[PDB]
Amino acid sequence: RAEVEVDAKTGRETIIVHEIPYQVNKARLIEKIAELVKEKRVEGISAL
DNA sequence: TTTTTTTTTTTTTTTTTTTTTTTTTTTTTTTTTTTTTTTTTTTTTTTTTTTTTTTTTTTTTTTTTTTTTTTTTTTTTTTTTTTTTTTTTTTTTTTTTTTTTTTTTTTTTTTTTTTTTT
Repeated sequence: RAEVEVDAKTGRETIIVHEIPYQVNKARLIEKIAELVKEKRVEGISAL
């Protein structure tokens, strides 16, 4: 369960993951996202 | 009772190999330096009515040099073949899940002994 929050003051967008699937480790999920960002397999991510 | 044959581990130290300490080259990483975006206000630029004298298009006619034109022979175009690259099925390998089998390490505290350095 995630939403693309859109700022009102500026046009920048931030994705917020409210919930996570079952039997998924959050630390490994964040590490995998960081690995994809470093390898440029997923584009558009600014921060994490 | 004396004397004779044979067997191996040691005096071994040297040759071969292995193990363990080393430091050149392409791939990371922190720094400074240059591209981007948002506000203030500011003289400055720029949008929109009115008048005006202008200078280019439309009555009409003229020609000549680009539009007609036909035809020879080139030469770009197309065909077949083969190589190089791109891209996707296929396979392999690895990781995570939850109950099982196995293990392995770092320090305090005192007192006494080995074990090196001066």
